[PDB]
Amino acid sequence: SQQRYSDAMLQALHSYLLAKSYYTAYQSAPLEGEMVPELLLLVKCCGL
Amino acid sequence: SLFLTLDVLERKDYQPMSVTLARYEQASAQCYGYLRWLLDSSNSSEMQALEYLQHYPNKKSPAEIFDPDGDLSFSICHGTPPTKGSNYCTALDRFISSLVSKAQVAIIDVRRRLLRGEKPKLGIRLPLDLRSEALDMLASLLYHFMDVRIFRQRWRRRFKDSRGAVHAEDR
Amino acid sequence: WEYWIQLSLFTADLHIVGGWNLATPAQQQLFDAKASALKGPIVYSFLDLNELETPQSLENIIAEKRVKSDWRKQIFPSAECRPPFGFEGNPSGTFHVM
Amino acid sequence: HSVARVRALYGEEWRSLMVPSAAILPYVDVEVTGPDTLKLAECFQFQEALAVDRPTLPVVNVPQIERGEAVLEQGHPHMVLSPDAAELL
Amino acid sequence: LREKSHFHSVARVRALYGEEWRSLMVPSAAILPYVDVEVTGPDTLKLAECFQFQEALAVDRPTLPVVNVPQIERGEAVLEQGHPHMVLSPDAAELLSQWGVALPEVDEKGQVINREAKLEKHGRLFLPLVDPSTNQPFLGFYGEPVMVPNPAVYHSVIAPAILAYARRQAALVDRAKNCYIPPHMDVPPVAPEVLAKITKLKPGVEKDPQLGELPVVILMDDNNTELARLPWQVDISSFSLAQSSMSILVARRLGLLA
Amino acid sequence: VAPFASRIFVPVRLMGKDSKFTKREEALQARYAYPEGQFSPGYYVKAADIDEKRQAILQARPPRMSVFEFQEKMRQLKLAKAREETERA
Amino acid sequence: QAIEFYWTALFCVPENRMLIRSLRDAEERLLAEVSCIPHLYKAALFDSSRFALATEIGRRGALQRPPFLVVKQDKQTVCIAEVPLEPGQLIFRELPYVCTPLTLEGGQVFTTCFHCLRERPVSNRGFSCPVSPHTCPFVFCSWECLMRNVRVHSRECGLLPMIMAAAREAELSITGVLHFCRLLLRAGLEREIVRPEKDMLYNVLGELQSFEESVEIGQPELRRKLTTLARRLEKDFPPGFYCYLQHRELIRLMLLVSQYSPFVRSTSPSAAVQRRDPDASVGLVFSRRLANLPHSCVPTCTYNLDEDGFVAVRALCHIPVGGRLCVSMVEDLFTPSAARKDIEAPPRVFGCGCVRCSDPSEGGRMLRGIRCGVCLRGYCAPFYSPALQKRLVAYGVGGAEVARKIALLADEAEERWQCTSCGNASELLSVQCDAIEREVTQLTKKADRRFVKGKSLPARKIYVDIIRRFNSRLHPNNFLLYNAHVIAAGLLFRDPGQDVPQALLYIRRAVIAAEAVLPICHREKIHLFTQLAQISFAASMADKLSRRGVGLPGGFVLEPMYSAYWNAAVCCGPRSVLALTTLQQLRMYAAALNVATPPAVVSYKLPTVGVIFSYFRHVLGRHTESDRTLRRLVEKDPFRLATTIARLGLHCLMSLEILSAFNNVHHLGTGLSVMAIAASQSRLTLVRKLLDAGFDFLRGNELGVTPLVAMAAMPLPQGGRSVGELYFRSEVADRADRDQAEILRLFMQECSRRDARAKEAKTKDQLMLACTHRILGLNGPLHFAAARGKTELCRQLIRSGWNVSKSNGEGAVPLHLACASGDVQTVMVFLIPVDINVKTERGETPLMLAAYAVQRDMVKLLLDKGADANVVGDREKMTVLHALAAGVCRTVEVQYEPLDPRQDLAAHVVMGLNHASLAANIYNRGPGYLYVTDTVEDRIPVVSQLAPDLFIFPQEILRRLTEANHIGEILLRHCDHQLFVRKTKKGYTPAELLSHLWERFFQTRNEVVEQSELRLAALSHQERQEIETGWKVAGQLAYRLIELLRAGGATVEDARRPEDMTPRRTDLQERRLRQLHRDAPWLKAEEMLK
Amino acid sequence: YRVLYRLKRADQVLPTAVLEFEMKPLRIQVRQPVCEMCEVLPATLYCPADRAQLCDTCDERVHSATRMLARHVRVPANHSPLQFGSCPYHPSEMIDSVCMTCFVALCPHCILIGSHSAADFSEHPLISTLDAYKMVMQD
Repeated sequence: SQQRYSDAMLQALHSYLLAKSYYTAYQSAPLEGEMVPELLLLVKCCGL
Repeated sequence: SLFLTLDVLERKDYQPMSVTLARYEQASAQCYGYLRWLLDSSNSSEMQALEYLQHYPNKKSPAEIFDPDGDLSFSICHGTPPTKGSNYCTALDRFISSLVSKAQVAIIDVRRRLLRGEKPKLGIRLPLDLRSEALDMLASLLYHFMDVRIFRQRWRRRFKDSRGAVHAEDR
Repeated sequence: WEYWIQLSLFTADLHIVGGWNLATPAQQQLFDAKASALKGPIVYSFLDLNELETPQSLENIIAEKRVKSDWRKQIFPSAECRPPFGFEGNPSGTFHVM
Repeated sequence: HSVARVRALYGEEWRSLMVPSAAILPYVDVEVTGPDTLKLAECFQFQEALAVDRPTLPVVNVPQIERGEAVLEQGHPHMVLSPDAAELL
Repeated sequence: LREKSHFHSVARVRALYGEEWRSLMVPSAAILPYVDVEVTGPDTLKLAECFQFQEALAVDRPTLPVVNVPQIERGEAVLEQGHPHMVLSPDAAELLSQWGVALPEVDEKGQVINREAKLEKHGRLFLPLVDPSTNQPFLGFYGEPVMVPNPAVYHSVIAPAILAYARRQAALVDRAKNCYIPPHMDVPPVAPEVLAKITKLKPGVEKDPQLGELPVVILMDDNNTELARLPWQVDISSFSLAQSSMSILVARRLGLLA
Repeated sequence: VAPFASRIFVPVRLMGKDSKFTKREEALQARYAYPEGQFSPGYYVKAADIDEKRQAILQARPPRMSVFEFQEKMRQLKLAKAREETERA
Repeated sequence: QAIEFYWTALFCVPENRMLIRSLRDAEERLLAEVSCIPHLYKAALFDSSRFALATEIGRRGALQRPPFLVVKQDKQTVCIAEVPLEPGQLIFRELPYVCTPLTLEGGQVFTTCFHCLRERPVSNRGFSCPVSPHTCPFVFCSWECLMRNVRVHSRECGLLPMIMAAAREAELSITGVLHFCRLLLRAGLEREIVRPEKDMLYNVLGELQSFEESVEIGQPELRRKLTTLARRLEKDFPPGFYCYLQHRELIRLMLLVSQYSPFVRSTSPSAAVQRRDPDASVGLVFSRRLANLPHSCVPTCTYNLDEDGFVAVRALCHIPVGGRLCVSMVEDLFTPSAARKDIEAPPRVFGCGCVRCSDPSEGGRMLRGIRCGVCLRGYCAPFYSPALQKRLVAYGVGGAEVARKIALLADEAEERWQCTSCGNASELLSVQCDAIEREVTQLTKKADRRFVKGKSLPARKIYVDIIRRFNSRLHPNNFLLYNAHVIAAGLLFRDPGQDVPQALLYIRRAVIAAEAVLPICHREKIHLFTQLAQISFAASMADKLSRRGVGLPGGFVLEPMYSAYWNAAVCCGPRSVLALTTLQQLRMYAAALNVATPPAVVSYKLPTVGVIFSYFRHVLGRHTESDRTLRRLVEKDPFRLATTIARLGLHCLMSLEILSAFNNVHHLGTGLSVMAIAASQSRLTLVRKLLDAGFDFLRGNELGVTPLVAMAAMPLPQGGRSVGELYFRSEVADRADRDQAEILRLFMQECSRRDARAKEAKTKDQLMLACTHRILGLNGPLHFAAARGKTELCRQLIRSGWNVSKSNGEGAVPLHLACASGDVQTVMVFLIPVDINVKTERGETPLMLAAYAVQRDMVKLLLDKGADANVVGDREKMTVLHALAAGVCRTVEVQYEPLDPRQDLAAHVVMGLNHASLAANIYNRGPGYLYVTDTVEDRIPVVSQLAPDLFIFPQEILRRLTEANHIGEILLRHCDHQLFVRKTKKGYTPAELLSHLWERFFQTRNEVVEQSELRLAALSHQERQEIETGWKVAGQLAYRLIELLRAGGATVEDARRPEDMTPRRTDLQERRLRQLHRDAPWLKAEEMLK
Repeated sequence: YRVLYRLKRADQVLPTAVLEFEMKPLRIQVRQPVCEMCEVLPATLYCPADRAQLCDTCDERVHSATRMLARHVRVPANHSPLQFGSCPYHPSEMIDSVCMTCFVALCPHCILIGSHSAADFSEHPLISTLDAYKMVMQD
C-alpha cells in the first residue's frame, strides 16, 4: 500500500508456499482458491 | 569560478612551523584564534565571492580600462579578422578567453606553491606575492560592468543545479 | 595515509593528525623506476620511530637532515604492525609512525 | 590479535560503573480514552451576575473578628469600630 | 498559554536541549491509567492529623528523629528477613549538626558507634527508644534496637553552655574593648547523677491540665527509674521509616493520635 | 597514615609570586566579591530626570582633541620641559 | 568595548571580511577570559578530601549559627549578616509549606506530581486521592507527601471547579490564585490543631512588610481585580474557607502571596542522568523563612527546590559581616525593566531600587540597545514612561504621602530614548528606535507562536532572520537578540538542520550576553555553559571531518563545563543529582581531550626531567625525543605519568617515589585514584608495594566509588588466549580474577595491621562500608563482582565477611546480579552452602531473571538446586512463564549508569568504536546519527531502547526462540498447572501474554522498517529472501511457543484466580494476622513475653 | 599475516613520510534530509528520479500534478544520498555524488569550484551515493 512492492513480493510468495505445503498433505488439492488474496498481491507487485 | 577558487585559497589557514607547536599544544589541551576555516564556511559562496571582487587591492579605473592604447582597445581594434565563413569568434570573446587561460596558468602555479608551503616574505591581500596583470584585467571588467541580479540568478541556478548547468554547457 | 595505518592495525579508531613528506615527489618517481628495474615490487613498512636500529625523534630527523640508521642490518615489519611502543599505558594517546 | 582487542578493553574502563538492573518490564498497551475531569472542571460558570464595583459603605459597628481570631472583652464580644469604617471617615 | 511564565526562559532552556513544546504536556485522562495506585481511605487523613502536629509544634516542642533509618521505602520488608542498607537520617544529620555534636556513623548490622569523648562523665546521649508498655527497645531491622539522640545530655551540658560561655565571652570582648537563637530554653539540668544513669526512652502523652494532649518522653534506667520530664516528642516520620509500618498503628503506640 | 611522599617533587603552593597569575586570580574573584550599593534597599529612588542627564552623561569623556593640536602640545611639553630640567640638573 | 567598536564598523560597511573575522576573533578571546572560574574555587570543587570542655562545645556550637537576624527597621524585612559567607554556603534550608505547579488551560498536567514539585520516584507507581481516588487526577508520589498533603487536597478536590471559575471572572494567573486558596486551606486546618493566638498565618500578616498603600494609589488595576476575586471569595464559599478573615485583610493576604512566592524549577533526577532537559516542572512554593528576605534584582542569594524537596538558598557573592541577603522574586531575571515593573507585576518586584531598575541603561548591562544613527556610535537606552512614573512614586522614601499630595493638589504611554555617547533625546530617535523595537518584537512573537504550535523549522528560520538582518542594529545584550541566540543555537544543533558552526556562533554570543547581564551564579548558566562546550566539541569534530589538524583546544571545551559544574554546585547543590550528572559530563569530556589532571592546589612540578629520561622514556616506551619535548608533558599533565605507571605496573624504587606524591588527587578522566586504577587492572605486585608503604585505600569519589568498589566494577578481561557445563573462559580472565582475589586479600591484611595497632577508626568496617549513590543504585562490591561474572572474586568476598543477602536499589540480592551476568559459576558459589528462592521489592526470583535473559543452562541449573517454579510476585503477580514471555520479545534493556553513552559524541570518542561497544549499544548503526529517539520512560533504572537490528534482521529473534522453546519444554514438567492460567497486573495468561507481545513486536517491526535505514535498501534479492524466510520461521516458533504455554493449562477445571476463590476461614484469619505483623512489628515482644 | 623483510641494499629503502595519529574515533556528521522548496518540515520521502527530498504535503503537489510524475518510485527519507555529507574541501555542502572512476566523494559546490571542475565527463562517471552504497553491500 505505501511504497515497497518488493517485500510485498516475498511475503505473498511465502504465504503462498506455506499454504500450498499444507494443502498438498492435508488434502489432495494444491490450488484451493483461498490463495487468491495473495495471488492478487503477486501479480500486481510483479507488474509494478 | 576563477574568483571563487581565489576566495577558497585565501580563506585557508597557512602558518609556519608552529604547526608542530600546535600538535604539542593539542596533547596539552597565536593562542587567540584556532578554528577559522569551519566558522566562515557557513554562508553561501555567492556573498563572499562578490565581496572578494569588492575589496580587490589594485584594480583599474574605467578611464584607463578603456585606454585607447591599451590591450583591450587593441583587441577590439587592429587584428581580429571579420566574422566571415563560419561560427562566432568575435573580438573580446577571444581576449577574455585568453585572459582566463592566462589567469589559470598563474593561479594553478600559485596553488602548486601553496602545497609546498612557500611562506610569504616576512586588506584582502592575495595569495603569494602576485603580479597578476591578467587577473587584474578580468577583475576590473567584472567590477564595473555587470549587475548582481543576474549574477545571483544564473549562479544560484548553477550550484543547486550542478547536473543541469554542466550538461547545458555541452548542449 | 590514515586508511593505511587503519589497515595495518585492525583499528577503526585511529585517525591522522598530520604528516611530513621527507622526500620530493621526483625522488619518489626515481625510486619507483629503480624498483621496476630490479624486477621487484614496493612494500610499505610502517615502523615506529623508536623501533629502528638507532631511534630518532621527529625533531632529530628534520634538523640533522639524515635518518642515521644502517638499513642493511634492519628488520622491516610488513602488514600487521605491533602496537606502537608505550601503548598499554595510554591507549587513547598520540603516537608516531614512519 | 592485539591492538583491536586491547583497545576494546580501554573502552571497558568507562563502562565499569554500569550494572544490569533487575527490572522485568512487560510493556503492554494501555488506552487513554475516558472522562477527562480537568476539562469538566474548567468548563463551569456561575449564575449570580455580580455587578461592577463602586465606592462602598463600611459598617461602623461589628464584633471584632480582626485577622481571623476572636478577641473578647472578658468573655463576650466587645462591639467596636471596624477598620474600613475608620478609613472612610 | 498567555502568561509571563511561558514563551520565555522556561522554553529557551527546552529548545536549547532540542525537544518540543508539544511535550511536557498530557491531558488528565492518561495520568491515571498509566500510573496505577492503590486506595487510600479515611485512615490516611486520620494519620495525617499527627504529621502536621509535629510540624506545628516546632518552636516549643522540638521533634526527636531516629538515626537508625534505611535507604528503602517503607512497607516492603518484614524486619526479621531482608537486609536493607543502613544510613543516618537526613533530618537527623541536620538536627545533630544543629545542636553541636559530632556526626556519628551507622554500621551495616545497625549499631551506631559513638565518635565522642565528652559523654562518659554524664551518661549516654545515644540510647535505644523503648516501648512504653513492655519496657524493651524496638527491634529495628536485624534485632538491634532503634536508637535516638538523648535530650537529657542536650539540655544539661550543651544547651546552657552555648549562650553562657560562648556568647557572653564574645560579646563582652568585641563590643566593649573595641537575639535568643537556640530553641526551647526551659527547665534546668536536674542532677548530674540523673545525667550519669540513663539508658531508655518512652513516648508518652501526659500534660493534662491546660494542654490536653501534648506528648512528652519519659526517661528510664534498668528497673523503671522515672527520672527526666523532657518534652522532645518523637518524630513519627523517621520512626515509621525504621519500622516499615505504613499505617495508623504508629500513632497508637506512640500516643500521637488525638 | 601518609604515603611518605618523595623529595623529587617541588610543590610550590601556587600563591602570589609570578605577576601574571597573581593578577589573573584577583581579577576573576573581583566578580565574586560583594558589590557596593546596587541592590534594592526597600525604598526605590529614581535618577532618570532627562535634562540633567545630558550633562551627567557627558561628564567623564577625555578632552576632544585634534592631531594638529596634539603635535604642538607634545612639542611644548617635551622640548620646553627638557630645557627646564637640564638647566636644573 | 572591542566588540562594540567592531559592531558599528560592521553597520558602516557590511561583510567586508576582516570586519566579521576580527569580530569573531575578539568574541572568542572575550569568552576565553570570562568563562573561567577562579582557580581557588576550581580546586575547591576537586579537593576530594571533602568526600573522604565547655568552652570547646561553645566554639563549635557558635561557629554553626544561622548567619542571619530578621531585624525590623521601619516596616521592611531587612535581613542582616554576621558571618563572612563564602559563595556556595547553605543558609536557610527549610521545608516548603505549600506548593502548586503551573496549572494551565486545556486540561494539561506537567506529568509530575501536582503536590510536591518533584519528579515521581517510580513512573508506574503512585498514591491516591482521599475523596475521589481514581476519578480525580493528580496522583501522589510518595508516603512522605501523602502524609504531608492529603487534607489540603481533601478540602480542595470538591472545590477545584469552584476555584476555576473564580480565576476567570477576576482575570489573574491561575497558579497565583490556586496557591492562595491552598494557603487558606492548609493554614485553616492548622488553626484547628494550634491555640488561636500564634500561627504562621498570624505571623505572615502583621510582621511581613506587605505593600498595601502603594497598591491603592499605584497600579490600581492590581487592587480592583483582587477585590473582584475577594468579593467572589466571600459569598458562595463557607466562612471557614478563608479562615474567617475580613474582606480588607483578604486583600492584604492576596498581596502577601503574590509578592513573596517565587517560581521554582523542579529539576528531575532521571532526565539529568539521561542527558535531557532538567527543570521538568515549574510552579510556586511558599516558605516562612524564604519570605523573610528583601527582593533585589542583583542577588546575593538564589533559591531552589531540591530533589529531596527542600527550599533553600545559597550564597552568590562574598557577603561579609553586616551584609545583606537578597533573592530575585523574578524567575527570569534577564527580563527587561518595563516587564519587571509590569502593571501585572507583584508589588515587591514593582518597587525595587536596584541599579538595573534605576539607571536607564540597566546599570551598564544595556539590555535595551538600538543603533543610534545621529552620532553612529554607541547605543541609546529607554526610559520609564511618564504614565509608569506617576503611578510608581508610592514605594520609595515617603512614597505614600508624596502620592496623596499630588493627587489632591493636581504621550503618557510613549517613553523616550537617550543616547549614551552624545546625548540626544529627539523625537526622531524615539520614532526610529521605536520602529526597530516593534519590528523585532513582532518577529520574535511570530516565531513564538511558530515554536509553541510545534512547527519548529520556520520558528528557527525567522529567529535566524532576526539575527542576520537587524543584528548590528542591536546591542549584544538585548532581550530580543539573546532569546534569538539561544533558540537558534539549540535548533541548529538538534532538529533538522545543524550546519554546526553557525550554531557555534549563536551559543557563543549567548554565553557572553548571559554572563554580562545575569548574576554571578544562576540556574540558566548551568544549561547554557553545558551546550556551549557540547557544540564546541561537535565543532571540533566537524573540523576533523574537514582538514585534519588540531581543532579547538582543550580549554574551550573543558572550561565551559567547569563553569557549568560550579554553577551546579552554587545554585542546585554540591551533592544534588544535577551537579553529579554534569560532573560525569565533565569527566567524559576530559577523557576525550586527554587532559587527565584534576585542577588542584598541589600541582607537583618536576624541574629535573632532563636527567631522568632513563625512566621517563621507559614508562611511555619512547626513546626518541629531547629535553623540551616531554618537559611539556610534566607541566601540562603530571598525572598521566601516574596513570601509565599504575596501569603498566612497575615496582621499581623510582616507581614508588613517583607515585608517593600523587595520593590525594583522584583523576580527571574516570576519577579513580592512583592505587585505584593500579588495582583495577591486575597489578598484584604494584598493589602490594603501595599498601605496605602506607597508601590510602578507603576514600571514594563523588558517587562513592572506593578502590575496592571500582575493582569489582571492572569488566573481566575477555577475548584472550586458549580456554579454561563446559565453562571455558580465557586465561587472561583466569589470571585477572585470581590476582584480583589476592588484591582483595591484601586489602584485608592491610586492614588488620591498621586495626591491631590500636582501637577505634575501624578500617575493617570502613572497607565494608563502600556503596554508591542511587544513580547507580546503592551497589556494593559483592554486587559489582556478581554482575561482572567474576567467580574467584565473589568467592573471596563471601569468605571475608560480606553479606551474601545484602540488598541494593530495588531490593536486589547478589544472586539476582549473578544470574543476570549469565556466568554459571558465579551462581554456583552464591549457593554452595541459601536463597534459591528470594524476592525483590518488585517480587522477582533468580529464576525469572533467568527466563528473561532466555538462557538454557541457567534455568536448568536453578531447577536442579531447588528453585521454586511456582513463585508468584506480590506486586506484579508475575511468574516464571510470565518472564519467559516478553523476554522472547523485549525491546528495552534496563540499565544502571552515571550518564548516557548513547547520545554523547564524547562517549563514542572515549570508549571507542568496536565490537564490544556495539554489543553494549553505545553507538548505533541506525537510520539517524544521534538525534532524539523514543523517550521510553524516565526512571533512575534508566530504560533504553535496543538497537534497530532486533527488528530488521531476524537473527537475534530466531536465535532467541530456539532456547525459549526449550526453556518452555524443561519448565513444562516442573511447573504446576495453576500457573499456566494465573494473571498478571494487566490480566494476561502466560500464553496470550506472549501472543500480545508478539503483536506489539510486529507493530514496532512495521514502524521501524517503514522509517527504514539504507542498509535495507542496499540488500540483494538473496539476502531479502533470507530475511523473509527468517521472519516466517520466527513466526513459526512464536506460535509453537504460544501453544506450549497454552496446551499445558488446558487440563485444569479451575479457571478462577486464587484470590477470587471462596475461602475457608483460617485463611481469612491469617491474612489479618500477617497484615498486623507487617503493620505493627513491635507487638511481638509484648506478645510472647506477656 | 605478519611478514618480516630484510633488504641487502640500503639503496632500496626510501622513507616517505612521518605520520602522527590519535586513537579515538571520528564519525561522519550525518544529516537526515529536509524539504527543498520550503524548509518548514523534515523530509519524509526522497524521490531518486527527481533527486529531491520532500515531505508528505509536497510529494502530493509535485508528483501528483502530471501523469508522468505519478509513476516515480519514492523511497523513505533515510535512503537519501545527502545524509552522507561534509565534502571536507568545501564544508556545509553534503556529499550527493561519488565519482566511480576516481573513487572520490564530491558535492555540487565541489564539482564547480573543487576537484572535478575543469573539462571532464564521459571519462568521469558520477552517480548518487545511494546507488554507490547499494553496490558495496551487494559486492
